[PDB]
Amino acid sequence: MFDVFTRVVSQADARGEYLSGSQLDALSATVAEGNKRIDSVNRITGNASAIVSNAARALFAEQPQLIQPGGNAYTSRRMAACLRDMEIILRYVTYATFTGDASVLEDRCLNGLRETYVALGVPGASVAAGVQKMKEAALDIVNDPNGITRGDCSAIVAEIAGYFDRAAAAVA
Amino acid sequence: MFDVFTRVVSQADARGEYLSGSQLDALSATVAEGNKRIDSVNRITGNASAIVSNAARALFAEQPQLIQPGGNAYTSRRMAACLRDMEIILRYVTYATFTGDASVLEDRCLNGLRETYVALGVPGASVAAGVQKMKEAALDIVNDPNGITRGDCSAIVAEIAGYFDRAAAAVA
Amino acid sequence: MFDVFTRVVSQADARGEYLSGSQLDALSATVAEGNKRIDSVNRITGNASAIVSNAARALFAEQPQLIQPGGNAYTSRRMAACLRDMEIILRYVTYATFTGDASVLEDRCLNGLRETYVALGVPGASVAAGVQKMKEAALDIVNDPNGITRGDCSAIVAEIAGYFDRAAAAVA
Amino acid sequence: TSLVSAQRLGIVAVDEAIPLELRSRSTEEEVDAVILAVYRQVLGNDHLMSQERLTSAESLLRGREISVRDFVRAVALSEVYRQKFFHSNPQNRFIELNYKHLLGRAPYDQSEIAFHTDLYHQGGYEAEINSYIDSVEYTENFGDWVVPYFRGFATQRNQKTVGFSRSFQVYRGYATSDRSGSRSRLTRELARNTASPVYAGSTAESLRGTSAGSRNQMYRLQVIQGAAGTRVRRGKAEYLVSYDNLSAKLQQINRQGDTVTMISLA
Amino acid sequence: MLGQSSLVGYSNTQAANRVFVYEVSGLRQTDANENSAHDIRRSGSVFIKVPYARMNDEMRRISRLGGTIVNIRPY
Amino acid sequence: MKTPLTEAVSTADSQGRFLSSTELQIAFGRLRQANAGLQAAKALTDNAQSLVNGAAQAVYNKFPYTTQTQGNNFAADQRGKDKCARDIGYYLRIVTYCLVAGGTGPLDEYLIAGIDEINRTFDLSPSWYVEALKYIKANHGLSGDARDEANSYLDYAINALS
Amino acid sequence: MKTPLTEAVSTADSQGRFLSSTELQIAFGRLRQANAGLQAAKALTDNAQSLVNGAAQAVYNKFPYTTQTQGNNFAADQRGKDKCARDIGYYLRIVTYCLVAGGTGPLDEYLIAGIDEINRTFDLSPSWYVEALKYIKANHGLSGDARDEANSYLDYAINALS
Amino acid sequence: MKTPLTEAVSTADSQGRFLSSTELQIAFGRLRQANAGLQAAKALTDNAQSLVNGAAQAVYNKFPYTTQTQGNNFAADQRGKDKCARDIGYYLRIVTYCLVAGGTGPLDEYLIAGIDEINRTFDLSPSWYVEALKYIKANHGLSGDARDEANSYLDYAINALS
Amino acid sequence: MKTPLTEAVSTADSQGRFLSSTELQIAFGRLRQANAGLQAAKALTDNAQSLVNGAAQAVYNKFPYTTQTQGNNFAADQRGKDKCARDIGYYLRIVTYCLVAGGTGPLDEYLIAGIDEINRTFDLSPSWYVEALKYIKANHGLSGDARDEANSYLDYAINALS
Ligand SMILES: *[C@@H](C)[C@H]1/C(=C/c2[nH]c(/C=C3N=C(/C=C4\NC(=O)C(CC)=C4C)C(C)=C\3CCC(=O)O)c(CCC(=O)O)c2C)NC(=O)[C@@H]1C
Ligand SMILES: *[C@@H](C)[C@H]1/C(=C/c2[nH]c(/C=C3N=C(/C=C4\NC(=O)C(CC)=C4C)C(C)=C\3CCC(=O)O)c(CCC(=O)O)c2C)NC(=O)[C@@H]1C
Ligand SMILES: *[C@H](C)[C@H]1/C(=C/c2[nH]c(/C=C3N=C(/C=C4\NC(=O)C(CC)=C4C)C(C)=C\3CCC(=O)O)c(CCC(=O)O)c2C)NC(=O)[C@@H]1C
Ligand SMILES: *[C@H](C)[C@H]1/C(=C/c2[nH]c(/C=C3N=C(/C=C4\NC(=O)C(CC)=C4C)C(C)=C\3CCC(=O)O)c(CCC(=O)O)c2C)NC(=O)[C@@H]1C
Ligand SMILES: *[C@H](C)[C@H]1/C(=C/c2[nH]c(/C=C3N=C(/C=C4\NC(=O)C(CC)=C4C)C(C)=C\3CCC(=O)O)c(CCC(=O)O)c2C)NC(=O)[C@@H]1C
Ligand SMILES: *[C@H](C)[C@H]1/C(=C/c2[nH]c(/C=C3N=C(/C=C4\NC(=O)C(CC)=C4C)C(C)=C\3CCC(=O)O)c(CCC(=O)O)c2C)NC(=O)[C@@H]1C
Ligand SMILES: *[C@H](C)[C@H]1/C(=C/c2[nH]c(/C=C3N=C(/C=C4\NC(=O)C(CC)=C4C)C(C)=C\3CCC(=O)O)c(CCC(=O)O)c2C)NC(=O)[C@@H]1C
Ligand SMILES: *[C@H](C)[C@H]1/C(=C/c2[nH]c(/C=C3N=C(/C=C4\NC(=O)C(CC)=C4C)C(C)=C\3CCC(=O)O)c(CCC(=O)O)c2C)NC(=O)[C@@H]1C
Ligand SMILES: *[C@H](C)[C@H]1/C(=C/c2[nH]c(/C=C3N=C(/C=C4\NC(=O)C(CC)=C4C)C(C)=C\3CCC(=O)O)c(CCC(=O)O)c2C)NC(=O)[C@@H]1C
Ligand SMILES: *[C@H](C)[C@H]1/C(=C/c2[nH]c(/C=C3N=C(/C=C4\NC(=O)C(CC)=C4C)C(C)=C\3CCC(=O)O)c(CCC(=O)O)c2C)NC(=O)[C@@H]1C
Ligand SMILES: *[C@H](C)[C@H]1/C(=C/c2[nH]c(/C=C3N=C(/C=C4\NC(=O)C(CC)=C4C)C(C)=C\3CCC(=O)O)c(CCC(=O)O)c2C)NC(=O)[C@@H]1C
Ligand SMILES: *[C@H](C)[C@H]1/C(=C/c2[nH]c(/C=C3N=C(/C=C4\NC(=O)C(CC)=C4C)C(C)=C\3CCC(=O)O)c(CCC(=O)O)c2C)NC(=O)[C@@H]1C
Repeated sequence: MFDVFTRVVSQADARGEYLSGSQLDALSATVAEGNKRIDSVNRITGNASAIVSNAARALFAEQPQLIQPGGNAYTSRRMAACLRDMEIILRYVTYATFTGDASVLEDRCLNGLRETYVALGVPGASVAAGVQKMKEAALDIVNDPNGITRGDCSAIVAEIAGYFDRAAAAVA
Repeated sequence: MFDVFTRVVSQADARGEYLSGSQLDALSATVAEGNKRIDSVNRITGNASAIVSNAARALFAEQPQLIQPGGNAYTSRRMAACLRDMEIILRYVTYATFTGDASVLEDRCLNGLRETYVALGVPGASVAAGVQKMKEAALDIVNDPNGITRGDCSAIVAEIAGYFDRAAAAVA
Repeated sequence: MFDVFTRVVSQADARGEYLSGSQLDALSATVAEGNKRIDSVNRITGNASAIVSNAARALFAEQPQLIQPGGNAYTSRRMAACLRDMEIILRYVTYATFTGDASVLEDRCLNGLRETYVALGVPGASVAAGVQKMKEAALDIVNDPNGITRGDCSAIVAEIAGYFDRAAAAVA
Repeated sequence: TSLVSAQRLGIVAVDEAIPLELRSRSTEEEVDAVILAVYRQVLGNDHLMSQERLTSAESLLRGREISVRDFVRAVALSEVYRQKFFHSNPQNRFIELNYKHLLGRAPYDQSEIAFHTDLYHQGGYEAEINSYIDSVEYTENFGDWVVPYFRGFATQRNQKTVGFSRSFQVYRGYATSDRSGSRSRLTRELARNTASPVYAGSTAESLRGTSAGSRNQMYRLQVIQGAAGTRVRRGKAEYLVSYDNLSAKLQQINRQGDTVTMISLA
Repeated sequence: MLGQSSLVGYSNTQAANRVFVYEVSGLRQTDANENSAHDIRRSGSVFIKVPYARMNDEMRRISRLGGTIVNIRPY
Repeated sequence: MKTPLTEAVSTADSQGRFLSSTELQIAFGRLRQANAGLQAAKALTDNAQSLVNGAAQAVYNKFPYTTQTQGNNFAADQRGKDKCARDIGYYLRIVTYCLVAGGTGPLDEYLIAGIDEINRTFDLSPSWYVEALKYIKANHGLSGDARDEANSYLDYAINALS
Repeated sequence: MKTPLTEAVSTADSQGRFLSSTELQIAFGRLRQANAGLQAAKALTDNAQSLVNGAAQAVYNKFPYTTQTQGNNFAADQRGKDKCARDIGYYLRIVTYCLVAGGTGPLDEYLIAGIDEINRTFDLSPSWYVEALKYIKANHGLSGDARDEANSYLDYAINALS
Repeated sequence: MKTPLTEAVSTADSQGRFLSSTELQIAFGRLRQANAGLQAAKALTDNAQSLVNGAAQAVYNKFPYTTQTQGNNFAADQRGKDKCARDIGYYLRIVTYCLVAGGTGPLDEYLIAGIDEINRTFDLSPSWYVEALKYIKANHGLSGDARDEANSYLDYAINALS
Repeated sequence: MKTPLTEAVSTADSQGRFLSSTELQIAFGRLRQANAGLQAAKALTDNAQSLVNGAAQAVYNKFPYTTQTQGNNFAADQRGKDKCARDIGYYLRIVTYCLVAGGTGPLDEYLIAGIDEINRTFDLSPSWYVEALKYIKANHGLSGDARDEANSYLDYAINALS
């Protein structure tokens, strides 16, 4: 597992040299924007149930064959498994946002997820579509300007979007 | 696992439709054969040791190379393993006869047995021949009109014959 | 376990009432001295090895019958276990210092230790003597005025000494 | 533990036990030993009849189809395990047997009793049993290839001290088994988060001299007492009485309303 | 390829009557298994047969220990 | 799925045993119950449309707010009503599957496992489906063994829901 | 104990579940079988002494050496014959217990478990007991469901011994 | 009991190591947050009664059927209204505990664990409590860090119920 | 590596939980410490060569036998001196990594784990490295939060060695 600091540390250790001034300055900039990252993490986890549920409902609306009998999301057990994956993907994206590195997302969630879905017959393209729906919902929530100290969060929104892209491309 | 009822249930649930009149009539006919099916299961079970031991002795009578030193049935552990396997195949055939569906014999005993026997060096052809011998003994015992309300058991014998062929074909 | 806040929380829920103003101000007082608590934990941790080793050397000097052949500290295995028990007690004292509550020290370390030592034959009085030496040492590091901001740490020192007293009472 | 405490506590064989690991390309006798070790420890040292053996599970273990952990799981889920540890036992006793057999330790907390009780109530025996084998504790201690062994007598990381003491309540000796429906010895100890004195091996015996009666046998009566006479100084009490005064001591404890927790030969 | 008889739990769930083979590589010494009593014997491709009902657990276990799930095949 | 025949085989396989007289008695009990189960399923599927429509209407009458307030989880619009009728049809169809199979296995497999977190996720109260199943209990018109077995499955769903 | 009622409750309790229609059908099969099983037990009980003596004589006839060669494991003396008659009486008595209980559970707990170690330690041939069981099966004089249940227990013992 | 200090010790003790600088920063974060949490709990405590009655009224407004339908689970009488007001007060009081504790530990220990069983066996709709929590969010009048931490606890409860 | 961010996420993941307020406070404490850690790392790397050279000389001064004793493990010749300076540089560089990361993680991953077998196999006394770390403590010139965190790492290494 890596965070934003430990990734630079590991690369420096492989080279066997101290962090340069530029890398230290880069991490200082990361710390200066750390408050936005925490607050963005908080806003996604505060609306996690709404994000997962709205994305899933929209997904079955545009892909009715998932919930038709014989569909992969049909029956309660498979439907519950589907929402659980939605929730798991969202949770690990928040982890990656919190740490600032994608290592937690790739090593603990997307590791073998593609071949999990292939082996189970799960339609990973529809999983990716649901993940993109979370992306639009979660990015709108993070970018909501009401009840918060105004600032620019463009960098963290792009980073969160990138984590969502990693998960959607992994399951596809 | 599936039995004769849950098999058509699983097919109907996948199509998301109720069972038609023809399917229910077929299940009713199965119920009308239920006494004969229980008799066949009971007769094979009550002669399980005799079927396995006689078939094994006949299987070693012809094909003597199994029990010569260096053969696969040589040494006590491998002979016990061979005897054990004959009994296991027979036991799962009785399970399949009891349930009216071949899922239990295939999923728990047959699927992966050929590759397992190839990796161990077990001759698949010879164990298939033992299964054929178990077939003939069990079918004679089931088709024994003495000491039972005589009737037409042709349908249940054909099902048992199919299960034995399934075992022999999957192992060879 | 419990920390200084959750202890008040658990008592309030059993009474089924909100924390009063006095309890909230008491916890405000507790978080006002949080920095000294962190300093004391850090200072004991930074010299934990020296604390354990000096206390063991003093204990074996005052009680030579422990390291005498046939003693309970004789042999490397028993000596290693003894030094490990000193380090363990010190570690759990720091845990209780960190949380502001003694629950971690009691529940995990102290509960069952007297019976364990009596069953093992470990002299509880000797362990209690070792804990007093670690206590004496650890308060010297905690109360060391060099290289730290001036202030009154008498309250946290008494709390740490209370935890060490619990440890010594428990073993004997 | 070291020898000097081990002989007193009767845990010498546990201390000198070597973990058994099924390595790759193991011979027939190694699998035989591994299967025997699993039966000994998972079934709590019962005389296992050959008709109760898991012939298919041990066949899969022999043929490298499953791991030692899978074979341990198959034995734990087997109807033999159910009959002798689940179907005639209370739930708290059953899960302490699970802790002893599968993780090699005694329960640490009453929350661990609260867990595996709700888990049973929601997900059945299979989910509850799989909790131990799939746990983090099972993975670092035994992994996929080491037969579980008792660990309660040794200092473990993330262990409570009570575990060592409580270990002697679930491990009664090398020649002991978990065979007879019985209630847990740890119920009150776990619920009230206490520790009981360890009386195992030679630890239970006490000096007799001329104070013991005609047959020179003392009995230790551990009781819970309150004021019902003379002043009571402690809630817990221990009484050492000869055989000839055992009935009288019992009857006067009874008429004071004191609860007897344990009687052992001392 | 045997195993489904003992790997699949005795609960008769049709979903649970499915086992899968996991191919895992690179089982390294990590901070997650510092206190492991047993030692890692192989870091190459190892095959773990996992029933459906435990696939959630096993992959987590693999992911904490640095193992890379390279392939998953129906049994 | 959990059925008399498959459970007998699964527990016999767990013990590595052939099928003894106990399993044969279980099959005899299954045979005794099977004709009523098949006849109950046929009777239920004959007027399944009327039963589902009446059950949906009973839920609407017992819970008028479902047809009035706006919301994804409510049947104020036609989409909600179609989703609701489809759910009742799901419940009734799986109940007929249970009658055919001889146990609550189809309900556990297809409906019961995971229903509560579906209901929590989509804000569907279990009380709605309880009223629907109560209507199905009160208006199926079955008698004898068929009535008792169908009601056991319907009460199983009700008990799982509440 | 391997009996349908204990089996049904064991499966339900292992699942932490109430008794569903699956368990009810198990009880229905047990009820459908119990009277025939009980009168098979009584028919076997009333003819038990003659059956045991006849079974013992059949073993002596098929294996004449057991009545001649000296040895503790044989029936050459009256002591060995009493042991043999007691063993066959044990087989018949636990078979009646199986008929009463409706399953092989009495045979498993009282006789089957560990019988291999017994016949090996005291060098008793299991084939002798198989012959005794075959005589009992051929001479109990039962019919129908009574015959079927009783023969299943006798053949269960025969298969266990071989 | 999830709080920053207890979890730091739980992690360190699970690794059997002394508290390093990682746990010190955990305590530092708890210290930076504690005053805002304490002021949040005091502000909620002083305003608890109006918040509880207003939350109950908001739930009655959004779900009017709760106030005329007869039943043990509804508030059409004074007994139901008392139970409703008490439940919302429990929610509000345990949220203040979380603010005092610095984590969701009071919510997990006292309210969240088992709430699903309770709302189902007494057929209480979790949507009622979601609106009650939403009203408390909209009317607690907190600002800054106190508002952010209190809303996280209220949203934690909401996500648990939804 | 062990750090407040990674440890918080690992604890949350082990419980399968979203990041609650406890984890946010952990991140806040890490942010409160991170700047001082970065200037601490900058000061140590700005003065790395003099600190390493002085640390080697201090080790040689306190343990003069390493300068004249012939052996692979001693620094009598230039090769031993290069190895000694390289080891101290390794210690100093990983401490800066720990300051950057905010935890003892780099020390545990890169240096602490296995250092005992290394010192034993190559006959390196840990007392030499303890003296080198003390020199770095006494001459790093750090003040405030920088010094405190840096000395925590250095004493972590000393306690691990001693
Ligand atoms: C082919 C399989 C053979 C055959 C079978 C056959 N059996 C019956 C009828 C019955 N058989 C039973 C069975 C049992 N009763 C018991 O108590 C037990 C032990 C648990 C068993 C196995 C029963 C209950 C019946 C019904 C009543 C009766 O005795 O008739 C039939 C008759 C038709 C029917 O299916 O009901 C038949 C055809 N007959 C043959 O000729 C084959 C050799
Ligand atoms: C009794 C315990 C001794 C004592 C303590 C004391 N410390 C402070 C102030 C601070 N100490 C810290 C602590 C740390 N900062 C870090 O980065 C690290 C490593 C993670 C630690 C351990 C902090 C942050 C402060 C506040 C700022 C400051 O530098 O002053 C005080 C002053 C009052 C206060 O509570 O802050 C005191 C009293 N002082 C003594 O005299 C005792 C020997
Ligand atoms: C929903 C959007 C889509 C969908 C989902 C779906 N997934 C499964 C099954 C599994 N998903 C996983 C993945 C994980 N489990 C974890 O613990 C983690 C984190 C480490 C991940 C990423 C696994 C392992 C499984 C199988 C095991 C289990 O479900 O317990 C299913 C069920 C598949 C089946 O047939 O049983 C489903 C339905 N399906 C869709 O159609 C959506 C597009
Ligand atoms: C006998 C007719 C033939 C024969 C058999 C033989 N088989 C093995 C070994 C194994 N057989 C199995 C198969 C199963 N085990 C089960 O539990 C089940 C149900 C799931 C089956 C179908 C397995 C797994 C093995 C390997 C483990 C073991 O050896 O016990 C052997 C032994 C091979 C060896 O010892 O290396 C033998 C001899 N051999 C013949 O020649 C006959 C044609
Ligand atoms: C040293 C000051 C004294 C001493 C110590 C000593 N202790 C043991 C053995 C054990 N110590 C414990 C204690 C704990 N284990 C834990 O996990 C915890 C933390 C929660 C504690 C407090 C236990 C349980 C044991 C027994 C198991 C084990 O040894 O691992 C010994 C060894 C006894 C023996 O005979 O082996 C010793 C020597 N002995 C002295 O003489 C000192 C006064
Ligand atoms: C035979 C001379 C007498 C007799 C014996 C008897 N013993 C048991 C049960 C057990 N025996 C042991 C003993 C050991 N197990 C071991 O591993 C060791 C070696 C260290 C020993 C000494 C144990 C632990 C048991 C418990 C049960 C088990 O199955 O292991 C029984 C069984 C009692 C029962 O089934 O209820 C019997 C019958 N009985 C007599 O009548 C003889 C005088
Ligand atoms: C009718 C009683 C009330 C009602 C119905 C309603 N249901 C949904 C949506 C879903 N229904 C289910 C249920 C199942 N799907 C299955 O596969 C099975 C088991 C085989 C069942 C019982 C599910 C999973 C959903 C969500 C996904 C989907 O839409 O298919 C809705 C829509 C809710 C939403 O958020 O879209 C509605 C309206 N609502 C009422 O008001 C009626 C009283
Ligand atoms: C006693 C508390 C009450 C009562 C009972 C009663 N029942 C019967 C008879 C039958 N009941 C059944 C039961 C079922 N059939 C099914 O299919 C199922 C569901 C799977 C069940 C539970 C059956 C099979 C019978 C026999 C046939 C028949 O219905 O007549 C009786 C009659 C006597 C008998 O033992 O058969 C009685 C008395 N009656 C009361 O008044 C009590 C309130
Ligand atoms: C009779 C068919 C043949 C025969 C019998 C014979 N048996 C024994 C000894 C024993 N028989 C048993 C068997 C059981 N005990 C039980 O409790 C049960 C289960 C309910 C059974 C089946 C046992 C345990 C013994 C040994 C102990 C004992 O003496 O009772 C003997 C004597 C052997 C000896 O060495 O004493 C004999 C002679 N002998 C024949 O020749 C017949 C053909
Ligand atoms: C108010 C929003 C709605 C409402 C309330 C209502 N609640 C109950 C009953 C109970 N409420 C609880 C909840 C808790 N108990 C606790 O200990 C805690 C955690 C600290 C909580 C959240 C429980 C357990 C019950 C049942 C037992 C009890 O009565 O106390 C009822 C009565 C239900 C019944 O059957 O008696 C009601 C009416 N009702 C409305 O209409 C509101 C919309
Ligand atoms: C980014 C997508 C949005 C945004 C964020 C933003 N936040 C701040 C500042 C702060 N946010 C916090 C966060 C919390 N305080 C708490 O108590 C908790 C709960 C435990 C949290 C999550 C804090 C502490 C600050 C600093 C103090 C302050 O309130 O200002 C900023 C300002 C810059 C900064 O980094 O401090 C920004 C930009 N702002 C937007 O406009 C986006 C929609
Ligand atoms: C200096 C304090 C004293 C000294 C040094 C010395 N060290 C070695 C050899 C080794 N030192 C290490 C240490 C590390 N390598 C790492 O990767 C790290 C962590 C990042 C550390 C701390 C190792 C592994 C070796 C052996 C392999 C190697 O040579 O690099 C030597 C040489 C010993 C030998 O046998 O060649 C020496 C001389 N010796 C003194 O006298 C100084 C006081």
